[PDB]
Amino acid sequence: AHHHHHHMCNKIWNAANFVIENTDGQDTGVNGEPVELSSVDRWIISQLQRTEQEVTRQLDAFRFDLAAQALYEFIWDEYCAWYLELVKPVLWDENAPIERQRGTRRTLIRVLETALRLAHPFMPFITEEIWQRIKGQAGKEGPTLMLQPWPVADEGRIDAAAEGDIEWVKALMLGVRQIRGEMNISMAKRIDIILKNASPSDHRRLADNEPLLMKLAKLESIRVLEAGEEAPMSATALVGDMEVLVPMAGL
Repeated sequence: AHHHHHHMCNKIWNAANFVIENTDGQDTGVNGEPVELSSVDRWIISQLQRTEQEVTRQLDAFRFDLAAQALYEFIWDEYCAWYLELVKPVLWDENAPIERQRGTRRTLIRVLETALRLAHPFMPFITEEIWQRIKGQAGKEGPTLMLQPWPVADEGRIDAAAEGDIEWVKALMLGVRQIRGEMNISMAKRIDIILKNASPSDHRRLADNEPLLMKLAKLESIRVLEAGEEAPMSATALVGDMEVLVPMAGL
């Protein structure tokens, strides 16, 4: 979607408030020591690199319009729409391992800091405002955002495997949402899922992301169909060639 500058003010302010509320008084890994990143963290970091490249390419071609829209698609459509939801199973679980907490919070704050730096040429005052409040926790120093270094993409942090995993998680989550809307099921009700025609990558992606899926898609259970199992009558969606079944039995 095209994103207006003024709408992005609101989006950035609210994102920053969420990040601050979820990092104040907590360890953001500002010490520079090891954290534990999941493929969700690696995905958003990889997307950030690609965005740095495209914004810079467009600025180099004097296309402020295209540079802003590439940035805004990252901030609005990836970071806000998805990453800020996908971190919730860690941020809101008191028993999340401390290294995962550190990795999640570091990632949240470093990506925000970089997004602010990239947006400064378009929206200097709001970005400066927020930056001054988060720079300490992001591990950045300097008096003003305008004279900070321009970000340079690190090809070593591009991670196509993580990206493919999170695109699968998105498609599964959207497929379940779409079934809820169609069957007028509350977004709150826990439901059972069956997966039909699941490849080995599907299985690996499920094993890796099961706890997140259960929490965020509000699932009672999720399992692959047993070899030679008949599948009960259900609403369906597709994630590639895999089909996602919600048995009607329940609702």
